[PDB]
Formats: sequence, structure tokens, C-alpha cells
Amino acid sequence: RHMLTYGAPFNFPRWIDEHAHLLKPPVGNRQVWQDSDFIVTVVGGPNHRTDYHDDPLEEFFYQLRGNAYLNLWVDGRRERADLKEGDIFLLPPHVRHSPQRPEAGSACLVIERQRPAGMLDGFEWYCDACGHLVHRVEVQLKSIVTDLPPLFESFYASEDKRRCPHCGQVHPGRAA
Amino acid sequence: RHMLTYGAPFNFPRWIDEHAHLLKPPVGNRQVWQDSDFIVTVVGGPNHRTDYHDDPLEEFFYQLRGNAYLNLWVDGRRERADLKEGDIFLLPPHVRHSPQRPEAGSACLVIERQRPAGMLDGFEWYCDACGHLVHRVEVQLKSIVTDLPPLFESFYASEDKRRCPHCGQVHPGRAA
Ligand SMILES: Nc1c(O)cccc1C(=O)O
Ligand SMILES: Nc1c(O)cccc1C(=O)O
Ligand SMILES: [Fe+2]
Ligand SMILES: [Fe+2]
Ligand SMILES: [Fe+3]
Ligand SMILES: [Fe+3]
Ligand SMILES: [O]
Ligand SMILES: [O]
Repeated sequence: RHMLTYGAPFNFPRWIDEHAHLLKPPVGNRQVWQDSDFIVTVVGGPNHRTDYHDDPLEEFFYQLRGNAYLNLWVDGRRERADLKEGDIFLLPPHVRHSPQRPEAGSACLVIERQRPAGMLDGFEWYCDACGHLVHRVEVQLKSIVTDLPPLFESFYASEDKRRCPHCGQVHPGRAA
Repeated sequence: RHMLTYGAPFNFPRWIDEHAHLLKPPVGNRQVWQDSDFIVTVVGGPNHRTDYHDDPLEEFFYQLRGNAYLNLWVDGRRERADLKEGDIFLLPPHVRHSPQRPEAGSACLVIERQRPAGMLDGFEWYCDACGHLVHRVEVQLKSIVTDLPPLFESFYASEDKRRCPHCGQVHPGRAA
């Protein structure tokens, strides 16, 4: 039996309202419950990003407020999947995805799983000129909010990491 | 890389509207995507039930439409956790819970995980007179919609299974 480790139910719209100032730059996402198997986050905007995420497990999306879209690699081709207000979406493992969240006040429920030891997440960048993989970092992810920054920053700070090994074009880095 | 196995995003309110006739007796719940790790269901009403679920993994709740409540066993005592319209809630593993969904047209998003082989779900009934455990079935759950019925029915059909081993009171069975 036992204890309601994660607290009682609570009103989600009110919660999103009250954390609105973190669903903006420079924070943008916010985890609901700590130390749980289900990683439950609300992601706001605006945030554009240049990395593609390779998640070894599924990701559930429910775009509660406003609109966003996912840049994908599907079947070897760049595709866009729109997250219009009201949309839900389940992403299979390892589909590369780059969330674009251009609207302020937007809010997306994203649910993922804690990765077991040895199951790594990948973060990738691709050449705008030729489309080859430019750089990949693999990470044992412990914090969907926190392990990402230093990894993006070390890509941004390194012309070496950003240099396409197929055509030599140096990826632009922080912004597309 | 690869394929959007689960299809493209789609409008969730419209989906719930169109499956409304299954979010009623005798169906009541409806799984969104098949053969996925995340088991994503919408549960409507009315449905009252007498069993407590012992889930070996977490359960996420988002009560989108209308109100419901969870009869719980918390710290050895009967407790009620209300799922008011708008509430989200994360249930820890093995907290015994009996969802009560009295409103027609209600709709709750419930997300769970596929149980790995050997990780069993329990379904339990407790004596209204003395509170002792009356009957427990453990099951390797493959279908959150479908493995439950025959299990509830075999409890309902058996005075033996329904007989409290502490005080001899025969549990009422189908309805409280
Ligand atoms: N999909 C995301 C992820 O895995 C981590 C952080 C944010 C997102 C997102 O949808 O923006
Ligand atoms: N929590 C539930 C479960 O695990 C299975 C089916 C339905 C529910 C519910 O919330 O009603
Ligand atoms: Fe290139
Ligand atoms: Fe009893
Ligand atoms: Fe991701
Ligand atoms: Fe349950
Ligand atoms: O992501
Ligand atoms: O449940």
C-alpha cells in the first residue's frame, strides 16, 4: 500500500498560469513532479533550437495552449509535424526531433520516462547545406531540464564540433 | 531514425467527441494508440466499480471533462482523492485505487506503462464490514481495457471468493 508521494491532485490550468514566468526564456520548460518514473513537463515559448533529440523511449505530447511544431527526420527526409492547440501526439523511440515553440504563452504537456542506466539519449545537429550529421553527443540523461544546456553550449562554442565532415560548412550554432 | 509508427498529431477534443459513444457503458474506456509503451487511454462515465487496482508502475491522470474521484487505501486508511475537472495527479506504484466516475460525458486522460514480463498487476476487494482483504487476483496485464472483465466477473460469480476470511461477510459483488 502506502503514501501519496507526489501530493494530491491539483488544477493544471492554474498551475500553468502560476508558472508562466518560467515557461518563457530563459527557463522555458518546467517539471511537474520530482523523482518520478514518469517525467512530466510543461514547455512554453518562445524557444527555437537547432538540435535534434534522439530519445531511446517514447514521448507523449499534448499541446494545451498555442501552437508549436516538431522538425523531424522521417524515413531519411526532413518532415514537419505541427502541434496545433489541442493536438496530442505520440513519438516512437529514436525519431529525431527538434521542437520549435515560437509562441509566447504557449504550453505543451510533454511526458517521457526515466531512462534506465545504460540507455542513452542522443543530441544531434545536421548540416543545412548537405544534410549530413555534423555532431552527436550521447548522454545518460538525469534531468530533462538541466543536462541539456552545457551540451548545447559546447557545440555552440566549438567550430570543430560544428564543422560538417561531408562538405566542410561550419554549422551556424545557436540560431538557425 | 525512421517512421511515425503512431500516426500524425490530431485534435484530442474532437477525438473524444467522436468516441463519446464508447466512453459510456458498457465500454467506458478507450485506448488511443495500439502496441505502444505508453498506454494512453480516455476513460468516461458513468462507471462505478468495487475493485482496488494495485498497479506495479505509476499512473498519470488528467481529468479533462467533468469530475471523478479515486477511492484509495493510504497509510492503512480509506481516503478519497477527487479528480475535479482540470486536475492532474500522479499515483505512485502500488497505491490501491478504485476509480469512481459517476458523470456521463466525463473524460479523463490516463497514462500508464506496459508492464514488463513478470511485473504483475493486482486487483483486490475489501470487506465493507471489517476492512480485511477479501480477494486478490494477480495478472500479467496485456490489455488495460480487456483483461479486467473476466476477472471481475469471476469474483462476482463466486460467494467463496467474495467471503471475508476475517468476519465471514460475503462481499456484495458487482455494485457497492
Ligand atoms: N520534446 C522535448 C524534450 O524531450 C525535452 C525538452 C523539451 C521538449 C519539447 O517538446 O520542447
Ligand atoms: N486508473 C484506471 C486504470 O488503471 C485502468 C482503467 C481505468 C482507470 C480509471 O481511471 O478509471
Ligand atoms: Fe555539410
Ligand atoms: Fe470482513
Ligand atoms: Fe525529446
Ligand atoms: Fe489503475
Ligand atoms: O525533445
Ligand atoms: O485503475
